[PDB]
Amino acid sequence: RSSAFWRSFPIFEEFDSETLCELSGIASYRKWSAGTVIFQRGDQGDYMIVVVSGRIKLSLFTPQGRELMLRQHEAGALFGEMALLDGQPRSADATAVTAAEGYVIGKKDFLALITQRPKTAEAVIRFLCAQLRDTTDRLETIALYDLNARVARFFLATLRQIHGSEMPQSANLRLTLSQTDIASILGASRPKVNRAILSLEESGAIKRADGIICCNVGRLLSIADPE
Amino acid sequence: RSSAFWRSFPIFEEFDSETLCELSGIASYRKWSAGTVIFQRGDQGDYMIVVVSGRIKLSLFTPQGRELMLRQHEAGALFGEMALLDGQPRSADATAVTAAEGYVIGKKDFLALITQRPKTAEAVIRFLCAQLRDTTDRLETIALYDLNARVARFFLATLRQIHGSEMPQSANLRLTLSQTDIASILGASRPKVNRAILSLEESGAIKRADGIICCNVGRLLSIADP
DNA sequence: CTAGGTAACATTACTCGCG
DNA sequence: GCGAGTAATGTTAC
DNA sequence: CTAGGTAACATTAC
DNA sequence: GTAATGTTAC
Ligand SMILES: Nc1nc2c(ncn2[C@@H]2O[C@@H]3COP(=O)(O)O[C@H]3[C@H]2O)c(=O)[nH]1
Ligand SMILES: Nc1nc2c(ncn2[C@@H]2O[C@@H]3COP(=O)(O)O[C@H]3[C@H]2O)c(=O)[nH]1
Repeated sequence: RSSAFWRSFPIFEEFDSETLCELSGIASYRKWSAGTVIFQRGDQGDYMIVVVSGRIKLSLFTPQGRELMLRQHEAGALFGEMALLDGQPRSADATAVTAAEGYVIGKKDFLALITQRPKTAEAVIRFLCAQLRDTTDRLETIALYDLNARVARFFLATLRQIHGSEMPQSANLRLTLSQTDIASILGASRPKVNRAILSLEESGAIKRADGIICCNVGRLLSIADPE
Repeated sequence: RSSAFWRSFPIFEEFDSETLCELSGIASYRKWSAGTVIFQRGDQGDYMIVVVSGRIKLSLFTPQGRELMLRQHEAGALFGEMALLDGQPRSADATAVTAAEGYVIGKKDFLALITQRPKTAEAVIRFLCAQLRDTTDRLETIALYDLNARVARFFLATLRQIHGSEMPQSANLRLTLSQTDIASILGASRPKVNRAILSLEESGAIKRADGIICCNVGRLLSIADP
């Protein structure tokens, strides 16, 4: 593992070959059995993680028992850099829900590498901005929209992840998220998220078959807004 | 204006004197009458804004009519850098609700300056992280808490907007936010935000006088949990 | 006063191992 | 070439 | 079933 | 005469 394989991961995408070949022989392997906490929120964060295999959910848990799924990263994903760069503790909880393998990079090595190549800093920044945006958008979703609009916006964002700058009239998508997963991402209840999804398929928005959802972009924009 | 005066603003706080004096003769003045839109969300963002005076609210509007107050920046605040660094459009709407004056810095000048001094990049990054955190925390507040807990957490965070450090048992703070302001920050309704605040003062949490609120950190942590 | 949350229950689909 | 734990998906009455 | 939301009105504040 | 809280009902 050393060359154009690292470009797949965020931030590394904008790397030059000089900074990207070498600087990846400072990543140690690490794997986690299904359902294991990689770390907690309070943990000191002196390292960063790339994901090669498995599904790792990053989430926030309140003492009462309620959970908020931040994200469900998978292959080609990168997390664990905020607590790194920024000298504070971890801001979320990382838990592997299946057998997950990935590479690990230390704090000093990474910060010394940012000091080594200035433009890599840019990369980081551009990535951070992006993250912020995705988060803030989600904020809006949960602040100013009902459940149906919430799931509609979720599906639109998930399709815009795959096709990020075109976008058809009908598009299928292979989900890999349970309805409890959705309800926890959007801060709602599983039964009522199920209701909302069935309501959307019965309003002519999305047709849902074994593992697949054909989304009708038209009615989904009509549902994610009013008229 | 070319002094330790720039330190006050975020990001500039971690600046060295060499990068911070000079720097700042590439900032043009601009002022906005009360209630004027500085820009919108869709606008191309090729510049950044520092705030010297007035109160500028950054917020998100949905087409239906519902609003979410992001932030209520004021003197010594800095915004307008995300659309800059990151080549996308603006991510929020900036509107001055009073006569506001502040300095403006162009896109190319700022990015060329980050290319000039590498550590300034680090400054930006740490600032960004911070922002992210503040946002995400707010996310949690509105996802997993009722109204009373929401306002309790808001008051706790705001009293860290001052003593970031320490934190007593009873502390006063001079708000400068209406109850509609609060309800719009936390995505709620003004009447019910009023109810929640009165409920907190009647539960022994906060005593509220003309412009001031004495907060009882103890009962406020008890209210922001359970 | 409507949109939701929480506690129960009834199907329906996977998923192992043993084999 | 089976059953035993789950786990996901809907539904209901508060 | 219940916070939180809508409209409409009431008691204070150069 | 204002902007602002508090209230009520539903
Ligand atoms: N607040 C927040 N943290 C995230 C998000 N996605 C992943 N994380 C991770 O939560 C992790 C907490 O500590 P880190 O600084 O090491 O790295 C962080 C982030 O990379 C997100 O969308 N919001
Ligand atoms: N998404 C988001 N934007 C913010 C926030 N605070 C201020 N803004 C500003 O909204 C503005 C939109 O475009 P910019 O990139 O020019 O700069 C941005 C941010 O600085 C915040 O907390 N979240």
